[PDB]
Amino acid sequence: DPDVAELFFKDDPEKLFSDLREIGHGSFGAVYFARDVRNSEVVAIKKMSYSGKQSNEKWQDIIKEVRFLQKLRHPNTIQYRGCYLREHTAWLVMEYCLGSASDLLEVHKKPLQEVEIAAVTHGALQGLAYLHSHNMIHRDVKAGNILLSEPGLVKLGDFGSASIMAPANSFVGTPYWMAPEVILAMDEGQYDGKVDVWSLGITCIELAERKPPLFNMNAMSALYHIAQNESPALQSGHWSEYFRNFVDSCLQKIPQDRPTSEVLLKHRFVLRERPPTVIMDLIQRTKDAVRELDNLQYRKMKKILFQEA
Repeated sequence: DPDVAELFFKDDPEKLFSDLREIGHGSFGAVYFARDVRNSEVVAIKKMSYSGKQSNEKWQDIIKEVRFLQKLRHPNTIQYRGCYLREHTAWLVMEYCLGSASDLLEVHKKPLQEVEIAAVTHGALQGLAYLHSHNMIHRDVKAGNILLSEPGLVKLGDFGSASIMAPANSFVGTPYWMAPEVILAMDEGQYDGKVDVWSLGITCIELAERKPPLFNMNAMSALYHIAQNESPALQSGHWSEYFRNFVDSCLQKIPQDRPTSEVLLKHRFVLRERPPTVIMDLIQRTKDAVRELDNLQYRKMKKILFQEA
């Protein structure tokens, strides 16, 4: 318990939080919307069992993650609110969002508007320039790990694969979005946070085209490809040159040619002016459409309306 001492609140989560509903999961275990009893606020809770069979890898992960989460302070990363412990489950509480930019593309079955890709990209990029300014790497940027919360703010989530020190060398991320240099590092190599720049690139395509390139190949093949092959780009002709240059910039296959996140922050793509309501407007079409969905009880996507139930 030295770390339990150092890192957790001592209250019992089962008395603080109620009306848990699962909203996502993964290797760790599930993520839930919940109501904080003390103030009637909604939260997100990521439960991580360390009972499993082998608690060891599991617990270690938990603590590593808490230590990392304790360190963030920026409006474009998901806010961490502390963690609790009962009966071999650590609970990690966080702010709550409507949903991910993926949920956006699953609900409309349509890539977003270019303006909305810009607002989204722009916010994730602030988030990334922040981590990078602290020598952190996310390592798993994708539409899925990009959350929107009203008023209308874009935030990076899932730091499960994150690294506390650039340059790093380990083999993580999700295959289709991985950068060439993360793949090469299987073999004996290293990478910046420019790897998040690459993944942001794929994320742009994914926001523009609903799927990243290579989505239609198994992962090992996609890996051999991303690496050994030439680098993709947006496929339509119809997107501004601004957007198009952004992506080709993020997608420099050679790191020294890839601009840092700090640099992209000033790119014309992300600076061209836009309505201030974009995100909050996006969000609104997004609930309208989920409500205009048939048999709302048999909806994957009903997640988006939880706060109202």
